[PDB]
Amino acid sequence: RIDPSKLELEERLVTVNRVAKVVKGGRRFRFAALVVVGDKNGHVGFGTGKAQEVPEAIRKAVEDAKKNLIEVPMVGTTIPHEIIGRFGAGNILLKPASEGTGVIAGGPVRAVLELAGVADILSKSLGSNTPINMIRATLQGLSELKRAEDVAKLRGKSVEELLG
RNA sequence: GGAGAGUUUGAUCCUGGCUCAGGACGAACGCUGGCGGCGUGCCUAAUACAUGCAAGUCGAGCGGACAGAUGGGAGC
Repeated sequence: RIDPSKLELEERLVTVNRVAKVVKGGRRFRFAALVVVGDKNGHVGFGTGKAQEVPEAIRKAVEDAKKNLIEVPMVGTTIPHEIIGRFGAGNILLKPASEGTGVIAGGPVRAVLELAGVADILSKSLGSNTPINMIRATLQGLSELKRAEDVAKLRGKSVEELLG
């Protein structure tokens, strides 16, 4: 479901772009921030915010990021299975890793996976490197993940009839 | 066992090349320089080389030699 946002959230930002609109007078600027928000227990989200200022943009981005939250399975502090998330010419593979590796990821992917609470990720972006579409690609790859308990419940099966 | 970033625009998303962050040398150059261990050290002209050595040995295969004096005598 929609994750109700009443938690403690850490809310760090990826980028603020300076973003123009041409009028009869000339260029009129705004600041478009996108901020990733989530506790490190499995709830992530991100949001965009636009204003004339930097801090109001970060305000609106943190609000819209708290609105849309997603869940991620944290099976053994990793992800359950390797997946490619592909939101619109941003394609990012995610492998589970062993317990020592640390989050191996680039900047906004690293922000999603650190604010997810997932600790051991092999990952790589195989597409364009805008932060917005890469964050959408990561959360596409984390929405399509599957729990072994839930897939065992899906196949009319038991967990040990899957895991061995 | 797998990290990306800058740059086409007034602003943006893609495509797209270019550029960077890494590890390596039989490396060289520049600045600098303490030792020890272990390794390596003409990549070029298979260009030309003074000098010194780098393949000799067996007298239990052989003939002749050179010394040598165990005793033997020789001239003062």
